Amino acid sequence: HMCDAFVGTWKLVSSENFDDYMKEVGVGFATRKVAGMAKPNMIISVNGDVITIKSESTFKNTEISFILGQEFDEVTADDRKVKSTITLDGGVLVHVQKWDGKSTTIKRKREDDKLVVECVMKGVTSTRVYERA
Ligand SMILES: CC1=CC(=O)NS(=O)(=O)N1Cc1ccc(Cl)c(Cl)c1
Repeated sequence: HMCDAFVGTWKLVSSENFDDYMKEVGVGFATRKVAGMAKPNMIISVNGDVITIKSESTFKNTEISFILGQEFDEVTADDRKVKSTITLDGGVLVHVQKWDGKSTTIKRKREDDKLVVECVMKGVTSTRVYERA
């Protein structure tokens, strides 16, 4: 029951500062433009200890499955090869990606009827708000 309130299909309804976040991460111009246009659906499911998060968009479909606290290798939508660990901290899913001596953190939180995604790279934060599909 660890992630019950996250489970479901979620659609992006607003974004702030995502271009800047992508710049800070090192994403190039053409990928930023196409990726920034996307309105993904985020599909979260749980089977036993295994959490699966899919992102489906016109840019790039991704899928990760993981156990909390157990590092895994992830190829991101922008084609970074990262080492990821996802933990629950006070009811927030905290997803850390490490690559090339860099780190970024994506937090997913349930707030009211929304799922709020906060993406941080150094001093740059992007906030993306999803609603149930
Ligand atoms: C971080 C993030 C938040 C989200 O809510 N949806 S998303 O856009 O698929 N995404 C992954 C991502 C997509 C594209 C790029 Cl270019 C980068 Cl760096 C990351």
